[PDB]
Amino acid sequence: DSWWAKDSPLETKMAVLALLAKILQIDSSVFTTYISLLADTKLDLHLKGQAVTLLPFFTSLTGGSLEELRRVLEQLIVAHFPMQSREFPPGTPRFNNYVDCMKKFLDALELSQSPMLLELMTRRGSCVTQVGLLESVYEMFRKDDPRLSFTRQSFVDRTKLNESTFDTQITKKMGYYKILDVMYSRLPKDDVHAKESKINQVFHGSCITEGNELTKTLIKLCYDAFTENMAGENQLLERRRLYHCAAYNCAISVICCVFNELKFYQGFLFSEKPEKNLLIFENLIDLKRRYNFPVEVEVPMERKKKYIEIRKEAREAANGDSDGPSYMSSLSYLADSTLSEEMSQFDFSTGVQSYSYSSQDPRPATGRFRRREQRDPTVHDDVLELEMDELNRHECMAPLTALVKHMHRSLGPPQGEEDSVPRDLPSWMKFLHGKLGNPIVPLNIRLFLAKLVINTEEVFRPYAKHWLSPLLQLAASENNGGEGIHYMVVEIVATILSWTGLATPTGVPKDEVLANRLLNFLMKHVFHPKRAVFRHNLEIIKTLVECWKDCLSIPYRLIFEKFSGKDPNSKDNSVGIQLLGIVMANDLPPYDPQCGIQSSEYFQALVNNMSFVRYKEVYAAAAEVLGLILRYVMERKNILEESLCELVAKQLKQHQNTMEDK
Amino acid sequence: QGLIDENPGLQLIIRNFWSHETRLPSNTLDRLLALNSLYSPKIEVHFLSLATNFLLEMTSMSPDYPNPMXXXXXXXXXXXXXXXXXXXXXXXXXXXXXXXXXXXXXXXXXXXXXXXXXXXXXXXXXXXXXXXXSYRHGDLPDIQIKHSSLITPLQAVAQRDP
Amino acid sequence: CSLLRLQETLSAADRCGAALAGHQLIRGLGQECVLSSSPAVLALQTSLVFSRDFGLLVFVRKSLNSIEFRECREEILKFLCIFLEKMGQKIAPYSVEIKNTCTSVYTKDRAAKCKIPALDLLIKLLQTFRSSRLMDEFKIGELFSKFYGELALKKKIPDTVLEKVYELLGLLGEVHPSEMINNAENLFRAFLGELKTQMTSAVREPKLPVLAGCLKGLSSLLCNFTKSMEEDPQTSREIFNFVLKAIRPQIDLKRYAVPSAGLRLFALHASQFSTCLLDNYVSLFEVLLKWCAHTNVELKKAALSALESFLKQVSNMVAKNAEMHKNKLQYFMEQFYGIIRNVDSNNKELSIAIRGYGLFAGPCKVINAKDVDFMYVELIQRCKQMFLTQTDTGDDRVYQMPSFLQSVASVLLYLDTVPEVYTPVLEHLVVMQIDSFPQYSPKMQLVCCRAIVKVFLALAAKGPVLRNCISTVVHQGLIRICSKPVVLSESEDHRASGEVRTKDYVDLFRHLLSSDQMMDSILADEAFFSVNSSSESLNHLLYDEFVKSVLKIVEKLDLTLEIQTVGEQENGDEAPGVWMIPTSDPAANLHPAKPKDFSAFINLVEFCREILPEKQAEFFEPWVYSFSYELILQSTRLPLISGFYKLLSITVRNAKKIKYKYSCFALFVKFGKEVAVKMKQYKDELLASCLTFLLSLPHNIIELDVRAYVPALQMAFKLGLSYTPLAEVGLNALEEWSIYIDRHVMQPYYKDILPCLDGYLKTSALSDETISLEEIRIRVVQMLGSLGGQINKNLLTVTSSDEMMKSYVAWDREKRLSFAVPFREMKPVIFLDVFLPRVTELALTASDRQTKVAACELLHSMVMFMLGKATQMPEGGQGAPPMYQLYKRTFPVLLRLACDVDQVTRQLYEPLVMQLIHWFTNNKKFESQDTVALLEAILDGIVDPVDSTLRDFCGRCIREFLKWSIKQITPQQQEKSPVNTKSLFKRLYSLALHPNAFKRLGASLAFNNIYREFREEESLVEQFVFEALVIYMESLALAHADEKSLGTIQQCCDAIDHLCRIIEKKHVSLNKAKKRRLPRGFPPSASLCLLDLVKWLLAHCGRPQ
Repeated sequence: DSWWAKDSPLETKMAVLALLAKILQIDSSVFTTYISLLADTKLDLHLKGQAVTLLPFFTSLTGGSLEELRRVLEQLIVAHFPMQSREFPPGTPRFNNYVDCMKKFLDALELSQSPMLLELMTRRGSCVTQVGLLESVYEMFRKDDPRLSFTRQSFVDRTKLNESTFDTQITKKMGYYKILDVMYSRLPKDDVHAKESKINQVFHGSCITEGNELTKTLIKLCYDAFTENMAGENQLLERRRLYHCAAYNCAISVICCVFNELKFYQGFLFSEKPEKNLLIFENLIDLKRRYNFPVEVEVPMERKKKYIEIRKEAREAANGDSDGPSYMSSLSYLADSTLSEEMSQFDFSTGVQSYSYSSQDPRPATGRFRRREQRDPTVHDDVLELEMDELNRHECMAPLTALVKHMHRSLGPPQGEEDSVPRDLPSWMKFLHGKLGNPIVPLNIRLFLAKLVINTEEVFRPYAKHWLSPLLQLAASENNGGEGIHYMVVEIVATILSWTGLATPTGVPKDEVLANRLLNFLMKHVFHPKRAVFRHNLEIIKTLVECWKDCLSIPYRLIFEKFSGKDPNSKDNSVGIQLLGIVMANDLPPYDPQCGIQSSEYFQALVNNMSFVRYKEVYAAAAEVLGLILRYVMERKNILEESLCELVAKQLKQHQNTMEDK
Repeated sequence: QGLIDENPGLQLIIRNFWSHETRLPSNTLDRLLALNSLYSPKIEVHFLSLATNFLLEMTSMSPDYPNPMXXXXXXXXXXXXXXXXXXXXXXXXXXXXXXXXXXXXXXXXXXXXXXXXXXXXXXXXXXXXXXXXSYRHGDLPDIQIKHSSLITPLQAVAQRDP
Repeated sequence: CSLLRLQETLSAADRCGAALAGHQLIRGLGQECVLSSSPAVLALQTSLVFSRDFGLLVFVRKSLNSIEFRECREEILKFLCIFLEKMGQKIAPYSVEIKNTCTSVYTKDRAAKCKIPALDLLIKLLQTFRSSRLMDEFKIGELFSKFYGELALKKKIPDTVLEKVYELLGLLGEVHPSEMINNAENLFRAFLGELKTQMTSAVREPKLPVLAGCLKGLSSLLCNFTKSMEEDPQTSREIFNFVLKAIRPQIDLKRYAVPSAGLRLFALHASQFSTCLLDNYVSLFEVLLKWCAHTNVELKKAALSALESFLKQVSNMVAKNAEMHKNKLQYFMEQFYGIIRNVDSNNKELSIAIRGYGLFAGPCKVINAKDVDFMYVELIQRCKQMFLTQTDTGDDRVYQMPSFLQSVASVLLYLDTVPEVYTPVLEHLVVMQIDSFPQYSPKMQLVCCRAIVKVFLALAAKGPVLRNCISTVVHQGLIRICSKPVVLSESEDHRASGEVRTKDYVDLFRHLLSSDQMMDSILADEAFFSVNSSSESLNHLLYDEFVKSVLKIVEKLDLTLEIQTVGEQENGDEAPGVWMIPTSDPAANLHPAKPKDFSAFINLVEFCREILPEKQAEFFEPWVYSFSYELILQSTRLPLISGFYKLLSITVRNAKKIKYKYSCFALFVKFGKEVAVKMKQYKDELLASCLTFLLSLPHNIIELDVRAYVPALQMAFKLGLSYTPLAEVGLNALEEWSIYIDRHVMQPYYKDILPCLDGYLKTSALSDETISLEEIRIRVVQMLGSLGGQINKNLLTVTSSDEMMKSYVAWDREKRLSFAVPFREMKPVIFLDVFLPRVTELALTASDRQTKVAACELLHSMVMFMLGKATQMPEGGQGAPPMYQLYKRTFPVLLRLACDVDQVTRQLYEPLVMQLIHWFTNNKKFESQDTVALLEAILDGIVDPVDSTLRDFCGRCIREFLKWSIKQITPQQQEKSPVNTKSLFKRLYSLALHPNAFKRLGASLAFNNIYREFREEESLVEQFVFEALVIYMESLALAHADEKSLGTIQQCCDAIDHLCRIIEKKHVSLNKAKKRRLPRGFPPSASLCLLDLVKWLLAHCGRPQ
């Protein structure tokens, strides 16, 4: 506090004098460049240290209220670029005479610094920083910061090349933007809203950290009302406003809790909720963009918490928020499909996050009834990929998770059932009838998240319907993909083994068809990906085959059809047989793979495969085959096996002759 | 030559107890005679340790349990240990460390239950492995006859080992 | 497996037939064998297979025909050449066999003309021959070199082959066979002329097949030929023009690759002919170069390898010419300078190195002609961009920044200004490289090693203050980044824990060590600054927080442990040695490192008979000084250095001259006191081990200063016997101790000195009977044999005085200390023989899996029995006095050393003894004798070396006065039974002053402190003793006062007076009179150390009255 005030009050009085000499020298000035370079970079350095020992006292006002400084901040801002990145962390004063100056002598810097290049990129706090750190490492600090690059290396270490240099220009340039003025928040917004770029991560961290750290019930509302009115009425494109919504929410959903003014003005933004303008494309974009934005931030404003501290319902906020998703009966046209349905979903899916905190049984259900959409499906039903991929652009899984959460958190405390329809009709559950549509797949993923903790005999017939739809539909997602088959079919199998008592009311009544065709299918395919990818494929279906075997519809006719492969120069015998061993595992070796149901000597054709090949599949198939045929034939009628004993005998002979050893 | 294994406790146990249950006479004193008929053959040290485990066991198996005043049963479970899971490496060093824990758990199990109840002290050294990632009235009856037959083997065994 | 079977089917079946039965075979014996990955398993399978395979095909088609055999042999040779590169080496005799087979196979192909299998075959055979560069044989090289030269000097074969000729001819020419290398090299002229004069007129356009070979040849043989002047520029240069077209055909880029590679490995006279083309072909040469550099080729690095090389020629002739030969140079490199600026527009990427390396080559020399801060100042600014921006996640491989830094080094090989601004920048660039040194490959690791020695060389030549601050901060970064510790054996882990407890620390030292002893010379002043700078910095390093950290957390984390009940035990423990935790894990993390390497740094660097007097005289003083706050490893760096200094003669001779520059030796003497005391008093057995390495060694060095004084080595060796063999650490340091001093003026004193000596010696021989362990013992044996004179009458009085035949067996075995009644027959239970054995079981620590558990659990149980059959009127009853005491002593000490290994086990053993110390208070005397008497000798254990047994003990007492105060049974029992209260304090005060005051003092104080919370509250009994509290100080104060032999005692005693503060709550009012009289009577009897206490009492008691 002594030598600190020493070094500064003089540093203002000389900061007046023999500094600006060098500066204007440089800006005006082969000898000329060396003089410019030494003089400036020196004075830069000095200003660095000088503002650093400015900040541990009555600065800020001592910063921005005395004299001869801003100019110096800005001049070397208007000569070069590289030996300028380090004199750039410092600054950020407030009040007039300055605000203008910064935005001016600044935007122009980003110009000579910030292109729209393609994606590449790679009191409180201060008292935490002084009173928290120790001495042993501190002395690394004090000997690191005075001049030299341990100044700024210490607080960093612990297309390609130049896009990287630009990249660090953003590093300093938004890095220090984490902890300061408001316009300093504003430009970042602009920049995030061009396209996408491994700037992403740095922006997320930056913005998140802004909301957490600032906290000041003043600065807080400033950044909020601020980027809001940066979404105020003004001529900007489309991305800039959606990206304005994404990096605004991520400005808010991880922020200080005193919502005050944003939530206040929320009176006005509710008042802008309603409109119309058809069309001239323009207010089309601005409608399905403005109109779909505020609802978006609004709804996880009601994310969590101070909701029950608002005790409200805005009485009428339900009205439009529930109206519009249910609606747009209108046919497509006007390019109002995938650029308005996409954010027409947010109204509903996210508005629910204003139902859960107003949810106490029937009215919630009716927020989840009755149908009419198919908001975001059909749109993306002609697109999308996997579960997560089904999730984001759709942004319907991503809500219906927490939805099923608070909905089971409100399904269990009243009671619990073990009957299927008496839970369907009362609660949302009534939607679990499947349908003929394209939005079956999403609804199916929502079930992928119910079954985790929902079940059991409840959603019953749908499981089997979801065995019926994957034919056309599963084939319709191209084929599925590896993880595609697994998630869809593997889960329906998953839930189905997940029970005993109730797959018997689908094992005595319903299995007869649904199962039969399903297993038929499952086998026929499962050989394919395995004779393409890896072994476990068969098993990934086989085992469930076994879980199912306790009934079925005897589809072994085709199981030996598939065995009865071609001849050598194709390892398809295997493809056919491993199934057959799978078969043999159980059930009177499944009626003895129908060996006398379709034809009469298919069995004989099995023998007829092994003898031809020593192959690692035909032997073991034959092995266990003769096994349970022999154990059953020592405990069942012998005439059945005897012919086989004769056939294998024939084989053994042929193998001794045809080749000695192997 | 097999009555002492090179290492595997399970061969040795199953062999020893094939020597012990029927071949060794049901009489106390007659077993005392069968002893030196069987000792000299090893021509190999620590026999008498084997002596003790055969005899202390035989004379202690069930006059001693309920008339007091574990290493053979954890022995048979340590013969079903090597017949299943776990082979070599420091995993077997957690099985020898858990063998330390249980070999202490024989006559300690009483005293530690005395401290509190049946499940206390059980993990012992493995409790640190788990941690990283009726008290007075309880002490009083163990010191009486609560399970002093559990004191018999830890005697014998602690003597057998060195 | 199936490979042996199949090959034994269709090879011998191939002996009588062929066709399909070959190819299938060869695909079979191929594919399975192919997938062979790891060695051992896959290797051992594949060895037999490949062997029978090589030979089999050899004599197979060798003894067959054509028809289709040729096709099978063809295929096998293909699959084999792809089997060799994979199956590393290990196929040498097999290899030479395969190669002569390959030429035999082309030979059989000589009879038949035209066709295509000749080409498949021929090429494949060739590639088998090519991938043979293991060599190192003898005739294996000439056997093929001669005959390929033979078949090449004559054959008019077309083209579909000629690559092989020059391929081989270079391949063998790169080995060595002398007169072959000659005859070949001369004979090449022919081929060169054929193909080059061919490429001028016979064919309008270049031909790839024979260029392939030709350029391979002239590339491969000329490194051995040398003196190239004429043929290279034409040939090479042309090939560059020829790839400066390209269309679609593959291998096009490799045509370009073979020559430029040629030129780089010819950088001598050839590159001179290119020097001449720095004007007409100044654009041409580097335009074929750089234009290649941009092409997306597998030989991008052809661009550098030619570039970097011909830049070696630039700086070369550029410097070995005159001034006339300068400007035409500056032209080229200023085009590079433009590659430095315009990369702002277009990222040269790989070429950004070029220009750095560019502003390297000529800037090593053309700099000299003209001022050039332009270059280098720009480069400099650039390297500060590329490193400070490493605040980007660009994995700008830290092998890149010493390409840049290498270049920065010769860029920096010149300086002459000093304009501030360069100071900070160059400085950080140094530190970055000095920090980029762990992360490398080992190869590039040596590259950057070489970098740092260079760039430092320049800085040393230049500015005379900076380099120092370099070494300090750069050492700081290393030693702080140390975290975590790379030392996670027992004893060493123990010292490092006794310090502090919880990119390798180790790695960096290779760089530092290897830097100071790399290229010799100039390493001088360099390495000196390096040393002392590293020091003074560390000196203040631990001096930061560590110093505080010990005495801090030892009273901090102990406070978080501290509660109303535990604070007493903690006071007890403050007497053995501290809590060992540390507060300030920063200084406490890096400084361990600092010593810890600092051995591995200082041991191998500047150690010459000129550095090693200044080393001692200087380095001694401030170190030991800085230890005067007490810390093992801190001491561990002192003797390592002190005895490693090869001055056992100047230091010894000097010291003798002082007894019959000296000030350092006055310190030499000075440390001995505080030193030995530190061992005995505070040093916990593991940390005791630590300090003792370090107190062994200094003496070991000052031999003549180890004149008399046996208390050192006795504790030394005596630990260094059966305790430290577990790692030859403590043991080792001792042989040399005796040997060196065994004839270092220790001759006058022997009969009195060497009984102590054999006295220890016995537990390194005579235990180790009960740097390999046995070898330690052997060195013992040698060590003793050399003597002969008095190895005997020593270990006599030794073994006898130690007795070791202490046979307790309780009242000489009357009957059975603890019968039993189980079998109800031949009970044998007795146990009198079953005690001193269990004693040795708590001492065992050997088979802690079997021994500790059932041995201890057993002893416990046996304890239970003896506890019980002690109630009737048999021998047991009045039998408790021998029985019970004699085991009882070893019961708490069981709970303590059980602490180390028993854990949950020791846990229950503790309260077990504690219930056993409450019992005979809540019952009767006779058994009171026991615990109170032995433990009454446990705070005699503390004044022994014994340590934690004392804390355990205090924890016993504190509960036994609790069991008296609980055992009311009418205060009629209070007076009638005489075990506690009055009887206590008698035993206690008398305990305070028995032995004058020495190894008994640290007992009384512990007691009072351990009981204090109870002395606080219990009625008028709080009265009389408070007066006797005044004798206590009077006791203990004077007690240690006169015989103040360092603290440990001096402190806990004062703490007992900080229990005398409790009285001061105005009571009974005779205190105001008598109790106030005493402090008055204390000035005239001020007893040397009561001073601070006396006066205190005066003001304090006149205070409230």
